[PDB]
Amino acid sequence: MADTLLELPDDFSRVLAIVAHPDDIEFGAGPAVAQWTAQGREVAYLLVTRGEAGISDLEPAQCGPVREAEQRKAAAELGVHEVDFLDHYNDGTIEYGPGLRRDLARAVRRHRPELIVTFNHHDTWASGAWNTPDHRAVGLAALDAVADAANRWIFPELLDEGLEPWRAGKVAIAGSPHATHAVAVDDDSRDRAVRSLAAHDRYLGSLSDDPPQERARFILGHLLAATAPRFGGRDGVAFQIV
Amino acid sequence: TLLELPDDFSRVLAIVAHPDDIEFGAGPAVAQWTAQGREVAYLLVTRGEAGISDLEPAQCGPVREAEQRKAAAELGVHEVDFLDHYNDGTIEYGPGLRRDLARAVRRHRPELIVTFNHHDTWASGAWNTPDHRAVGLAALDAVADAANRWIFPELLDEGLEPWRAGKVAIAGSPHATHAVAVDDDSRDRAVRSLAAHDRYLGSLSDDPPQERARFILGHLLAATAPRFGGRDGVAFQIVG
Amino acid sequence: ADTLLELPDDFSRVLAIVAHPDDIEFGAGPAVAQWTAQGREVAYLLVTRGEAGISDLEPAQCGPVREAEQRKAAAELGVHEVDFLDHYNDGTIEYGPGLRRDLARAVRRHRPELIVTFNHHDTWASGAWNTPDHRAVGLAALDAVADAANRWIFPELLDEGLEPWRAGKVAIAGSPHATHAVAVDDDSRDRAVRSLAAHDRYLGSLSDDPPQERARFILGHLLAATAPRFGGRDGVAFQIV
Ligand SMILES: [K+]
Ligand SMILES: [K+]
Ligand SMILES: [K+]
Repeated sequence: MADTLLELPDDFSRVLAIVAHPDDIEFGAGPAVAQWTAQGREVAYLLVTRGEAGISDLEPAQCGPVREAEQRKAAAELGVHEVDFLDHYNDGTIEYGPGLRRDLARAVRRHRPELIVTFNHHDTWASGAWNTPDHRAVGLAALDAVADAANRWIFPELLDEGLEPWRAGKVAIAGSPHATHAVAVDDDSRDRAVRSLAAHDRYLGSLSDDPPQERARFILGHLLAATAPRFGGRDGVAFQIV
Repeated sequence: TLLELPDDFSRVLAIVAHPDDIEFGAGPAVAQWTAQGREVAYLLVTRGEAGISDLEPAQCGPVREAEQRKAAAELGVHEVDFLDHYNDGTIEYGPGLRRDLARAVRRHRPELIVTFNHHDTWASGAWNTPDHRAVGLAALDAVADAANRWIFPELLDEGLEPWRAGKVAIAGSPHATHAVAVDDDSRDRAVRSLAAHDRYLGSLSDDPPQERARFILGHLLAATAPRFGGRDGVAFQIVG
Repeated sequence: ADTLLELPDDFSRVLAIVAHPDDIEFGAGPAVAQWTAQGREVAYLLVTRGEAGISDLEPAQCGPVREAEQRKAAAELGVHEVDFLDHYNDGTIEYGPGLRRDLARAVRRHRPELIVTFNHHDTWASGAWNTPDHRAVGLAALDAVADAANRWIFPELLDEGLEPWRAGKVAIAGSPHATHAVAVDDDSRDRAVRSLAAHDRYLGSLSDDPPQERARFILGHLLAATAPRFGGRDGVAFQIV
């Protein structure tokens, strides 16, 4: 991790966040998303799964629909209107490969993002705990999909689908232990992100008996505060840029 | 500077790709743990049946299974299980391997999992094998899988309740963080354990296997000493 | 950054294993020209024909063009043996036992003392995100050193008449973590420029500068990146394993 984080250059108006599961975006980047949509930038979400194995007391057939509805409400709190879920992937056993790359390249060509946001694909989390193979798989495939989306002859079936090549400008990896850049966040954007994250009610409920609002405030409080020392005292969300 | 591993575990499961991985990377620690009354079991993905140049794998596998079981017995390890249907040299990382590992984790309920180095390079700097990369990665992944009720739901159908192992210790890691001090009786048991891989070590040189074993482990223990307050020991990278 | 060590002169046979045409020329062309000038035997093995690499040519047109370019480029350097694998697809090369086996088969065929690969790390030397083709091929080539040396991994190779072979060393071109270099003289640089420029349609697709100019700039930049960490000598950097 860099000792001085640079400001993320702000030359983009369309953002596509690609993540494995509901909650990845809120934990990793929600306040930045809030800041971006407050400034009039368009943000869409692509989720590979519904996070249907992520609540110990809800079986997957119950949990998926619940978390989908929670993600859609969280999105609406930030003024994100386009939220799409892939089909046919299973929370916890997402496999990296050409199939996933192609499904993500499809989404990149559909949305024509200037910035793509992913979630930490490294072997370890920001904290140093071991990361999951779902995060590793989706982040890797997303990074790889950038060049795939831009190349006419890779996944030629996409052309038949009516989707012409598109080259995204950069990828920003949220929650990386090798963050290089940061996004400064104001108090209103923070408040909004707290509401967004708090909307994952049953999910947070599975991990704490505290009010959803309170856990969310604490969580995003930590995220932002622990950027400041590397960013000249400013609360912000750190990203690794590629 | 390596920290002494904490002593808050009574059951250990070691998960490795092949026979000899444990005896080369972790044997002296295992000996010390079982001497203290801790229960250790081994799970091996393959029988290392491609690892002896003058025995064909059909003959080799059974020879090395027997060598591994004897090595284990020298350290007081009685539970030794081998998976079926993986091939020495071409183990593939994926959910299938993760599931087999999570099964064993749920069966054994280990508080400590021991793995063998999954990094790109050996402790020495040399290029590591895809078997080791695959099994170590899958075992690290399997901790969360074993703990989650909904991942591999077929495990519940088998009567295997979710279980959360507390820590993973990676042996032979070039990024070690902890170590286990080893007394002389434990060093002796570990030498006998490695030497039980008689045909394996006999294929790599003409020295007697126990002499070779004494050399190899003497080196392993001494390499830890400069970073462990001069105590000889086995180094581990701790995950969790 | 450490000073780069001179690569030891202890080999006569080299096998370069890469994903695509141009990998060799971009990563290591001036070293190859230096080796062939010194009478070393160099062979190339290409997993694909880089048939998705030219944005106005569909793979069925681009495959044959790039193969001819790659043979022309090799000839500029006095590389005769250029092998292509079949049934991999440019852009979606999959890492695994099957690729390893194909590579081990080449290693046993050629008996190289030094294997040259292209950067398999997640990032290019520049920090830009590497491709899964490069990650896959480099990784499988590094793994194939042991596979080629082991009688029982891929037992079918024995039946094909390929006895085990242990290569000495792998040198990775274009690595962000280089350790050694090969000094390159003016003659070799000039030959490498001609070799890279032979990728005429490919380079013509990437920028609209004359390919000859473009080749000179790219390879000048390669040689100059190494010089300050190599006693001021122009060279090609490698990570040795
Ligand atoms: K997640
Ligand atoms: K092994
Ligand atoms: K390439």
